[PDB]
Amino acid sequence: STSTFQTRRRRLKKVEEEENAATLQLGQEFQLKQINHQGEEEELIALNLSEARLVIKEALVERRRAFKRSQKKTREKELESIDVLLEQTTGGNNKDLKNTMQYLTNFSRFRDQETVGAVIQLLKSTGLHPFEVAQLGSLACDTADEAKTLIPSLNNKISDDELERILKELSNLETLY
Amino acid sequence: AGRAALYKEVYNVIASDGSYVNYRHMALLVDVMTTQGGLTSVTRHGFNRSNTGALMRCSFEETVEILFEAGASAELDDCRGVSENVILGQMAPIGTGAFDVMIDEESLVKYM
Amino acid sequence: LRFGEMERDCMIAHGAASFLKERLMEASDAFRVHICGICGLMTVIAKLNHNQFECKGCDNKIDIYQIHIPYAAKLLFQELMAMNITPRLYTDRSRDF
Amino acid sequence: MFFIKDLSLNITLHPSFFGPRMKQYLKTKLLEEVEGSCTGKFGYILCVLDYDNIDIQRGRILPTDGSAEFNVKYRAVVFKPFKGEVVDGTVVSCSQHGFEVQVGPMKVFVTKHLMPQDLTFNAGSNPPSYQSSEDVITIKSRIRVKIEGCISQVSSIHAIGSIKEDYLGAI
Amino acid sequence: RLVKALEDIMVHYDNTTRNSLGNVIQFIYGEDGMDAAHIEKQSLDTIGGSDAAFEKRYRVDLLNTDHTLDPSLLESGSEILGDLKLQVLLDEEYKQLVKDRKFLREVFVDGEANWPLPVNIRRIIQNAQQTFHIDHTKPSDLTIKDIVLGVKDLQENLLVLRGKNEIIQNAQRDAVTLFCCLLRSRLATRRVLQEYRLTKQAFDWVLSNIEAQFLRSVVHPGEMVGVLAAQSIGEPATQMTLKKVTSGVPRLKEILNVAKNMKTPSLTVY
Amino acid sequence: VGQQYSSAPLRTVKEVQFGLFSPEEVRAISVAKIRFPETMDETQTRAKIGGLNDPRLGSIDRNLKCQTCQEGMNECPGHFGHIDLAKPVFHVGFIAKIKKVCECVCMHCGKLLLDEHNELMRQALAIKDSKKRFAAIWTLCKTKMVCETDVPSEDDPTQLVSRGGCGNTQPTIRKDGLKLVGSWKDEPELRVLSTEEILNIFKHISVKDFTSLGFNEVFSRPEWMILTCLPVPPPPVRPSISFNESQRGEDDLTFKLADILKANISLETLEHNGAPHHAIEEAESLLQFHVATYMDNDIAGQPQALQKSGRPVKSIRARLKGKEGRIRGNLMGKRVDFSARTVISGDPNLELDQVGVPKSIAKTLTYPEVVTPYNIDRLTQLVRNGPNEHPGAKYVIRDSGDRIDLRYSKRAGDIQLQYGWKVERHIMDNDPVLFNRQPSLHKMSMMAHRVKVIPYSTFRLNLSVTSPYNADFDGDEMNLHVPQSEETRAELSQLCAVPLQIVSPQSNKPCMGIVQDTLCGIRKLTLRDTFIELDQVLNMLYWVPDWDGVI
Amino acid sequence: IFVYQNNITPSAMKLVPSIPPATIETFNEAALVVNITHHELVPKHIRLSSDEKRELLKRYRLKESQLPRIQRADPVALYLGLKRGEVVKIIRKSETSGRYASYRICM
Amino acid sequence: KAIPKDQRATTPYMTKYERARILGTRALQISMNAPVFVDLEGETDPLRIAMKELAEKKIPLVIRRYLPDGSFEDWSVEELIVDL
DNA sequence: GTAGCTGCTTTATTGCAT
RNA sequence: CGCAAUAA
DNA sequence: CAGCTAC
Ligand SMILES: [Mg+2]
Ligand SMILES: [Zn+2]
Ligand SMILES: [Zn+2]
Ligand SMILES: [Zn+2]
Repeated sequence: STSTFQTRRRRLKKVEEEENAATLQLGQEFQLKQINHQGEEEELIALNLSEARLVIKEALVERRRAFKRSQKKTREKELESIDVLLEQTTGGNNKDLKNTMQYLTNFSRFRDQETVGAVIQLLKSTGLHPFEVAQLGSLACDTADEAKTLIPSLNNKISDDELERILKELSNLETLY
Repeated sequence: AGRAALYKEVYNVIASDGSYVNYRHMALLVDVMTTQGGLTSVTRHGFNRSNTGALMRCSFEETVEILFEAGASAELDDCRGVSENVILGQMAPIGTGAFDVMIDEESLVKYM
Repeated sequence: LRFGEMERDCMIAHGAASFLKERLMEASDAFRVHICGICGLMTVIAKLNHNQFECKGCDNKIDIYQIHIPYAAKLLFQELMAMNITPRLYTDRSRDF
Repeated sequence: MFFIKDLSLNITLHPSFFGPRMKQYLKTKLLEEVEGSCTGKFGYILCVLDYDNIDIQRGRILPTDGSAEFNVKYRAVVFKPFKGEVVDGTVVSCSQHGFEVQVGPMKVFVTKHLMPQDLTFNAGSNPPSYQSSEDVITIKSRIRVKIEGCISQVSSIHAIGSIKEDYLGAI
Repeated sequence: RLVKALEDIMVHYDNTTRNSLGNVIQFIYGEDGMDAAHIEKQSLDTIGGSDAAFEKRYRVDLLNTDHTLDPSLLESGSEILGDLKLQVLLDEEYKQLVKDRKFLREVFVDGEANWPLPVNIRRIIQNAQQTFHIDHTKPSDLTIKDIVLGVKDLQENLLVLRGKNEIIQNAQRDAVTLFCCLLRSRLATRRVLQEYRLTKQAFDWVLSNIEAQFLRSVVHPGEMVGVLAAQSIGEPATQMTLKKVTSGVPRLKEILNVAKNMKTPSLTVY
Repeated sequence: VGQQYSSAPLRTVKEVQFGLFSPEEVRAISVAKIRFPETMDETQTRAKIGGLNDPRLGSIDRNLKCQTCQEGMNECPGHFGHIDLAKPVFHVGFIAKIKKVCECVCMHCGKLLLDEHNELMRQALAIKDSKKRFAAIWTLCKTKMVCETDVPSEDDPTQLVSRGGCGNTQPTIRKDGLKLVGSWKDEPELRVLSTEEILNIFKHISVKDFTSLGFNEVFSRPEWMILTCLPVPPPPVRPSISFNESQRGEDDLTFKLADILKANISLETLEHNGAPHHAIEEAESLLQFHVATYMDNDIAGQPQALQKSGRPVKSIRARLKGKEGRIRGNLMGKRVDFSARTVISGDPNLELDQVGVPKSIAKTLTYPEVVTPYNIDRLTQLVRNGPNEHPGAKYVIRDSGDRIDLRYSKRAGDIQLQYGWKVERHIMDNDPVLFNRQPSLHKMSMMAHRVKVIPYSTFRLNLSVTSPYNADFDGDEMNLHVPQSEETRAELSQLCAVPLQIVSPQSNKPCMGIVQDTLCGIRKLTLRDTFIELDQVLNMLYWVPDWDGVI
Repeated sequence: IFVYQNNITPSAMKLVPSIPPATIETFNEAALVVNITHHELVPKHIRLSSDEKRELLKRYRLKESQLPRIQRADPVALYLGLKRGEVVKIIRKSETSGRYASYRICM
Repeated sequence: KAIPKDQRATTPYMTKYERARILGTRALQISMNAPVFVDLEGETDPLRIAMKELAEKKIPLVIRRYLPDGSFEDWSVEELIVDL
């Protein structure tokens, strides 16, 4: 198993375990208020597809680098470029991350660490409890309704027109393929 | 001044016999009894009823009774006591185990 | 042979920690039991084969530690339980100090 | 939806590996156990970010046999679905009871009952399928579902999703 | 009983004596922080003896032809006589050796001068003696300033409690104090040069050892004193096979119990 | 040490939380209902009935089963069960307190008889100490027997302020056997306080009132001192003793429960059947008995409830009672392995720290050494050497937690050792050992000696090391303990080695010295009058091992 | 302070703690014929400021309890008139090293 | 908390237990085929080796001195003076 | 002023009986 | 299991 | 049978 910087004290009675509903009722282990290694308080880290593909790709690569500093002593085109970085710095028995990079690489809504840069700076100016932010990002939407429905937590956190503009700005930055 | 006498006596006792004991000991004991407040008998009536752990006081005279009212008063034991670990099978925080040991990765490379 | 109290005392005086613990354990009882990380108990229906761990009533399969203590210990406890007293076993202190 | 949670892990190392390239074997094994894991409270553990700055701190020695216990503090990326969570993925298998769509490392399944009625299960189809008046759903066909419920099993989380509400079909 | 009564009492790394509650029982184990095994009966000469004889022995007068160190002892003998800046230390010293006299006679009302004390300063010298084949004839080579100062230094190092603040450092002085007297007793200018002729070398050696040997005689945080001391008493308690006052085994019992009506009551009024 | 790899993590106990069982937790935990009294015999058919004994609990007959939990016998700790009493019964040991509590709270309502309104009471509610608080509390409100509704506040004795109601009088309670009775006071009105009644009054006691009176909201609720559900310890706490096959062996406790059970069933079959009302309370007092005894059988109200044979019956309390019992008996001091004992006899030929161990024993005791390229040879020799020649060994254990028995294994003269393998070998000369002579009342009672294998059956220790053991040879014996882990011996050899104990930290003086012969002789050898000539002064020099070779 | 001769009334005394801040003590005449402090056996003690005390404490990494105590009615205790909290430093002689610093909080 | 490698008060020398233990601990590991940090000049005994590793202060271990309050200090075999 | 309570040195060795 | 011995 | 707390 594995632990987490968050020593919740067990008082014999193991009962209060809510339920998970996209009513921003994420299991305690994901409050918009979690603890950083430095013992610091840090906002929940919601990662939206494609913005994830980069986080992985990058760290997954840079690993390959320090995995060799110790050796002296295009859509379907990235499918192949990833199978590489994988069968080099992964385990291979981690068949998931293989599947995750597939899905992640495929349904990605971007490409640039710049595009995904402004994407973030954009959504990041609402006050939306990180899980929303991520959703509005990795989900293709048209009306403010498609959103307010597939992302029910919203509802009263923005005037349709706004979430509309923001929804438009997305159908743009949204790099081609 | 009480201590003084308590010690004075304990001393004169081991002394009338000829035998020699070094202050420190009788002193320590004479103290253990003295600190707390007044006189604390080295008996189930005295010391073995003070705020020490439960399991400890448990291994001496009142045992079961002591235990019974341990869970009765939801007591908590530090397992700081000698006896404590002994009962548990762990290294007691005593001499050899009054501290920890660690492989310091660093020095473990500076050495080669 | 027996390593009764008298003998213990001596070792505790010597400071021979490990050794003492070793006489008490390896050369005697020494048993490995499981616990509900929550209600400090023996319950844990451990199947050390399929890994499954449960402890329903507390309902788990997640927070479970295994500990090494004397068989005369598991016993001391079970006996207290049969007399209806909860001897909780916690793998980490909280009360601090 | 996908998160980056800060975890730790206590691995016991045998005195054997108390070499110079220890810091390494610690890491190395961390990954052998973490990456690819799965818990109901952390969900799917996918990747350890920032390889070079993993904290090992001073590990202590377990009295009775050298074995040192280090508390590897770290950070990685994960994803564990939720109920009422909407995500889309590639369909995989399909049957008279529904079809299963693969959202990431996970797999969500849809019941013949959780979809619309004007969608029937085509039997004599190859490969198997479901058909609407204007639609056709099978294998590589991309859907977008609503995760109704989750069930954390072994080392793999599963869920059931519906495509009955609005805006939840093919694409 | 004494066992279970003091099991958990051990010396902590701070040099304090406590139990399973951290309850201080003795801030410095044995009011001195020394390991029993490193102690031998020494004698504080600076205490017993006539007022006359005392002065004789430890008094140094660089302003007198009959009370000055005869130049046959110190090498810089004659060139010292009269030296007023030196007689300031010689009087600064002799004044101390007397605060000592009064001090000891204020703790040991008795007059008993033989007590258990770490570091055998007695032998430590004897060794130095025949280790440098020093002859009771030739002159020294120690400035009066050499001696009196190196002594004042020796002290500074006999660290029992280490601490970095006031309170603590204060304890240091406390915990040591007595040993010192003994030290200043066996290391007075006269004694050093007249009684045991020491070269500058011999001295620097004796000094060094007194230290390093002292620092060994400290207690080791980890010593389960309680149990130790516990046994140390109930040991010669078994060897008891038995002025007409309740004494011996029953007596001890009577005590450890905190019993009301003790067989013998007595009460000595002076 | 318990065999079988456990994937679960591994920690050491840090805290011990003492509490009382909730009549529901008991259920939660329980894996067996336990309704039948009988041991089993599914119609004499040897096995077990879902009644008592493995109605799922642990098992016997060397059979894995244990509700799939497998493991069988060694490895499967106990599996608790329970049993539903008909009516509430006290707790033989808590009776003392359940009483003292009622005198502090009122029946009918359930609140204290002393509010922060009374001042002597406040001071009590201030004394932080779960025991001393509940000590003073009781001392105070055991007097007032009127659960008042109004009292003169912290203002004027002219303005009687209000609080909880019901001022009903409270009976002074007294103990009788296993029940509480109290008079309500023209003239007395004595009545028996029914457990069902007390139980309730307690349940309705304030949550913050619990607290004030040395109790805990989560671990020890007063309302728990009264037993509803009964935890039924599994086999290994009350093991059988089956003689071969068709013979019994049931433990003492296993009967007490059996009793408790029977006595219980009788009650229920009277409450849902011919219930002569108070001819039933005449049988409810029986359950309060057995379940009293099952835990404690050394009360004041004599009736010992002897098992048919006038034999007492060991209550659980009796199993823990000091000396010879679990705590002081099996935990504070156990019997050990790797230990020997014989007759000690002096010998002026072994340096202080040595200790002669008879070859007989060097072959009995062993030391587990780990195959290392530093001795991969020395061991293969011992291993093949067999366990009969002296320098040998008797066991080789491989990584695969399996032991080869060097004296039968059709491979004795074989075996290629594997780096990491453990080869238990014979004690050889110079293995540190803890050698001592009881009664051990000195730190010096036990010490570490260098082992020296020697013929003839006796521990042959040096003389000078004799007075610290308080020993002599008028037929005295001694104990010898063989260390086991590398780090172990290290502790003996570095802190326990005889050469160390030489100066006693209880008299700041040596505790060993020269005695007897060597003493009496070192005097005659001294004397001005004593002279020795060449031949001798030569042999004598030779005897001193460290002779510089300079006549 | 109030030096009663043979006694005070159980009615009287019941008004000593009724006017705080200010506090009052009662001493028997005969009980003060000789000073106990003067006794060969008794070492002089001393009070501590809420500074010196809060110091001592922090300097030994101690909690309040862990400290050795002296009875509220202890002979010496009243001589200096302590308070459930104040600390006394006892400096006495020692056959192991001249002096020895020891403290006693008051209960 | 912890405590800075500076400001520590504990004895600069190794307790007889620390040493006694250190050796044991190391020996134990040595005996378990751990890495050897000195030239086993013929030496084939662990606790023998340890005494050697420890005399060239080439032991990679750290003693964690705890205090009656919980706070602790950290010393390395290297640092600690081995007088005894 | 009367009543109720808990402990008794350490190991070991043997006979015993139901 | 309880008794009785007996060693030092 | 104390020696001492509890009633
Ligand atoms: Mg004898
Ligand atoms: Zn549980
Ligand atoms: Zn089982
Ligand atoms: Zn009421």
